[PDB]
Amino acid sequence: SGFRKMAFPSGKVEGCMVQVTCGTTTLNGLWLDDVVYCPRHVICTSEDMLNPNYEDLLIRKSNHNFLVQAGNVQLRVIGHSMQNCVLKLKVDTANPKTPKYKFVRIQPGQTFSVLACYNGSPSGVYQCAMRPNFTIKGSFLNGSCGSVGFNIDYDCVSFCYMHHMELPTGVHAGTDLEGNFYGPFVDRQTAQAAGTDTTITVNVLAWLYAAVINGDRWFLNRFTTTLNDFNLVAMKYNYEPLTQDHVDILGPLSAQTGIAVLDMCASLKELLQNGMNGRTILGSALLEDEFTPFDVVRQCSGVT
Amino acid sequence: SGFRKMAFPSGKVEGCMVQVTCGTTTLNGLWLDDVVYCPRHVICTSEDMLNPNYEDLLIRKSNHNFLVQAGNVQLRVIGHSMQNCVLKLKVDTANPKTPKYKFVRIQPGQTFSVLACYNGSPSGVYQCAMRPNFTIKGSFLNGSCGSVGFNIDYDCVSFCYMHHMELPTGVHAGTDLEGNFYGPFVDRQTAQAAGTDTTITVNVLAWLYAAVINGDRWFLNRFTTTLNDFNLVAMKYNYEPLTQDHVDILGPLSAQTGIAVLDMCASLKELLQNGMNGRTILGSALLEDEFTPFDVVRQCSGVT
Ligand SMILES: COc1ccc(Br)cc1[C@@H](N)C(=O)Nc1cnccc1C
Ligand SMILES: COc1ccc(Br)cc1[C@@H](N)C(=O)Nc1cnccc1C
Repeated sequence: SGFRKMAFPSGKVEGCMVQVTCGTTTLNGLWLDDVVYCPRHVICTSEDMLNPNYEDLLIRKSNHNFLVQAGNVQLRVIGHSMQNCVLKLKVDTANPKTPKYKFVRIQPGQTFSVLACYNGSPSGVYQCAMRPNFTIKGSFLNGSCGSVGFNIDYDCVSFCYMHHMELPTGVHAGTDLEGNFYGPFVDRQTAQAAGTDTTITVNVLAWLYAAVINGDRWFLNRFTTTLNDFNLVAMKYNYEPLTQDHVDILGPLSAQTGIAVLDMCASLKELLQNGMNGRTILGSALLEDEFTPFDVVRQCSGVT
Repeated sequence: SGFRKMAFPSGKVEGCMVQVTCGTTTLNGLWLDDVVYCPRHVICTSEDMLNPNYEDLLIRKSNHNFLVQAGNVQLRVIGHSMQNCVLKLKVDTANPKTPKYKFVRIQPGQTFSVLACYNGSPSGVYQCAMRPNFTIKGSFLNGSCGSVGFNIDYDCVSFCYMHHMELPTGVHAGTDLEGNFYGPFVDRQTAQAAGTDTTITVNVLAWLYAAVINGDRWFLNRFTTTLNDFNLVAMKYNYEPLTQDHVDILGPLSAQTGIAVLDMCASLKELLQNGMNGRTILGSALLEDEFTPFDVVRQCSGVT
């Protein structure tokens, strides 16, 4: 009973968080095995951020300039390199708390948990989605850079995001753990505006299935539709076009509830056209799009 | 930038979760020092739950009947006792992962994080509030009993909740860590309906302050009100009456934003009377009440 925006337990990730300082800049790092990963802008001054030449700024830095502290103990830096927009600091000690891990580059629409940190210390955990415009709507303040996003498959942590910056619009941009930005963003204090933030249709449908499972059924109607007809409506409302791949991914939820995917689409179509009329669905007055079909099945089945 | 429903990092609590089995019933336990705490209904069969005599059911149980497993290792039970609606299983090994902890009985309106578990394994973490009717709107399935709610003050974990049951209404009831239920609920499969779920006014105001801090200011108006006038409106909308204590707790947010508490009340009064007119506040289309004034300051200041 009940449906919440649930994050993965963060313990495995808390054991990897460190503080990295270079000059007067302090941010978070991720310590996995004998490498600490962090945003390369740790080498910048606030003056440098307008147009930094990272290769040139990095020439003036040695191993002893990167101060890495895991809790209250100092790690010895024996190597450093830049990979895309991240620095990799080789330390002389493997993190004894290193979980089983992978680095993944997620697709827009996929969700993940963020462990927001400041000065190497965890402050909170929340659930996110990579928006279709490759931004994330996070909760980050100055000093949160280097905080990571991840998913957990039983004992394996798949790191998918590292926080780098906030756009002047209040949304967030960052990289995968290879240092490649999601979207067109660059690690520079320049005019960067995000594209259209479209709604993740397959996630809204998954959340409608979660609502039916939990007893919120008022929006179910007597109608059906086709993918092409639904997509005419999805386009008008800045919703992602629904494909056969999305329908197939919703198959298990359709089977569990007995509500055909296209009938759920017709319910969604009427909700777009008429709104909620002051009603709520799973305690929300808007259509939620940050639960994937996998998230709904996981939460509705009790996977640990 | 940004404002999210953020939970505390769960690592310190994950290290305390164990599985407790008695007969054919398995649920979660909390292992702190050499004691495992769990709901007393672990001694019941599904037949017993209609009207259980816990003292009588417990007479037929010995230490060796409580199977406690921490991950994959078995804990040896050397004593058991019932305190209100919880069992305390004395084990021969202190949990090496026991954090600094306290047991607190929270007030309605206060928020906390829940680490939902099944079979002693964490599945997710989310943020809750103790409703004014003493229920929590959680996300729990069969096997989640014994999952706990907590707050963290730097290194100290204050456990405030242990999950015991779901009401036929889909909301949740449980106890503090002394085994006393929040509200009038009893651990019996009987007709238990929750009282009026009123809105936590002081939390809605705190969240309006969080919105102004983050740039969502459309709802600010040219009006002010008085506590008595505001409370006439709060009563009509099933909002908690606002007291001078609530105004005082909002003092730091009022000071940070320069918006007097009673002016924010007048903004809230117009939002109640007119609705949002299809607009959103911090990505919500309803007035959020599960952030306390302490939560807003913590999130808006970056406390770790
Ligand atoms: C002004 O700081 C930057 C400018 C450009 C870049 Br690349 C990076 C920063 C960085 N020092 C920072 O702290 N970023 C950030 C991210 N999320 C939330 C808040 C803030 C401010
Ligand atoms: C039917 O189970 C009970 C009846 C009464 C009581 Br006291 C306790 C239970 C318990 N066996 C249970 O699993 N509870 C529960 C809690 N949250 C979500 C889901 C469920 C079912």
